[PDB]
Amino acid sequence: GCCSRPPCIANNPDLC
Repeated sequence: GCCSRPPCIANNPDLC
């Protein structure tokens, strides 16, 4: 998925 916000702020491909 794609998170512009936490907790996807870490080194996770979901951080788009």
